[PDB]
Amino acid sequence: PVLRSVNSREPSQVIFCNRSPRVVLPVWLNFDGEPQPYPTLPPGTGRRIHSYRGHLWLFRDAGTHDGLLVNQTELFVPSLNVDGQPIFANITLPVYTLKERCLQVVRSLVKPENYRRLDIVRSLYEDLEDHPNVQKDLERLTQERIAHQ
Amino acid sequence: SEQLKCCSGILKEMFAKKHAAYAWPFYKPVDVEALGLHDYCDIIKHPMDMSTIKSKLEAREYRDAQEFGADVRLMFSNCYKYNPPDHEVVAMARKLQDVFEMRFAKMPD
Amino acid sequence: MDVFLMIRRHKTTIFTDAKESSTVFELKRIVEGILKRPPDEQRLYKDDQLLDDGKTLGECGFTSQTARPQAPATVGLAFRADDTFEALCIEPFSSPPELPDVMK
Amino acid sequence: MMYVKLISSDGHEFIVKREHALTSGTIKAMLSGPGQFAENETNEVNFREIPSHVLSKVCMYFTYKVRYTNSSTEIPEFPIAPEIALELLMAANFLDC
Repeated sequence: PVLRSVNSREPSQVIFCNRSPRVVLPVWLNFDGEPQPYPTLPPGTGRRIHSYRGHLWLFRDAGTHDGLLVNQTELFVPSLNVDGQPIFANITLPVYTLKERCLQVVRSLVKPENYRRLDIVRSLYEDLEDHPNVQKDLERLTQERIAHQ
Repeated sequence: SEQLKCCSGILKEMFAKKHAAYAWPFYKPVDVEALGLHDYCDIIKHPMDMSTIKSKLEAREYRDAQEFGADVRLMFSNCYKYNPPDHEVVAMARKLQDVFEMRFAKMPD
Repeated sequence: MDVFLMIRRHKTTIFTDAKESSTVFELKRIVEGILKRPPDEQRLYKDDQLLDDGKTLGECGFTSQTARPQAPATVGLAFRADDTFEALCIEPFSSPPELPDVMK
Repeated sequence: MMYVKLISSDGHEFIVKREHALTSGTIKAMLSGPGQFAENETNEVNFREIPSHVLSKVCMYFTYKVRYTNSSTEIPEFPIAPEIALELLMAANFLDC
């Protein structure tokens, strides 16, 4: 695909900072662009990570696969270290829409087997069931990258 | 003394741009956190990292060229000890050691 | 930073932000803006305790910590009519239903 | 800053900075008034459906969203008690926000 890591084989020292209240799963997109999980950061914590130039990164709630921002954006790709200075990846909550935020919370109180039993519009059962999905987000993001002329 | 100025020549060589495709894991100390290695410092009792050797060299800290060679080999040895033989960084260590051994062999005395 | 507030009288409720260093009078001057009443004819309370017109919002106990966008602090409001301030009445919001059984 | 009045089902009035209320796709339409001609602009929107306890929590969202969207400060969690969750979802759904 378009959305994959380039096998540059050129190291870059990065810092992952989890400035979210969530447990963060960093997700590496391998050379074929298939998402590979890496070890989670607890909220607040930061950690160095040895990565390489042109390696595509993405960060999700480890528990729920909610999307998170890195440097106020969707994806993270380190440049080359300028004079061996580390690249910084600041991970934060996005401003979710109130609708999505509500969905997050209700998913957290209700087993999928019981979405149907909730006293609410038939449309919302479909939204609830539409769990945060890395794969799906990749397709939306890949169409966004082809629509940049 | 004239040897430790050759020793410096060898380390210079190893840092050179041509070697970099295989030399690069060894340039700076092993960052155990960055690499996610919980056991490295337990298994490797005395690490060494080419930059530390440059450090020890410029402070005239090696009594002779034998002692310099020992750290270079230690650095590689540590790599060989920590990793399985089929590992990629082992391949790279070997190639860099090829450079070192050849130049270290041809020093005069 | 700024403090984020709900200013509440009877069944009206105003969402407005302000500075920690900004004062109570300056806050009455916002309410004037909205509801068209002079700061003279306004009293502001934290909880059930009247606020000095000169005291800063920070001094009154409104911090960035206590008065967040997502969780704004409540200022009480009273109005004079007929040459006396009314008692400070704030209508409570509706109650939510008991949590569903699937929600437990 | 202009303002708007938002009236709940139980006749609570919530006055919020106009720009904040625009956060709602639904309210953007109602205040912008009908059509191409943006004549017929009112300051007020009634909600037959949404009770005070939901609409207040909605308005808190507007504040939060405006404050924090495009912000370079650290973003906090928008909190939702279990009791509001359902109603608030329906609300959020209806308001397109």
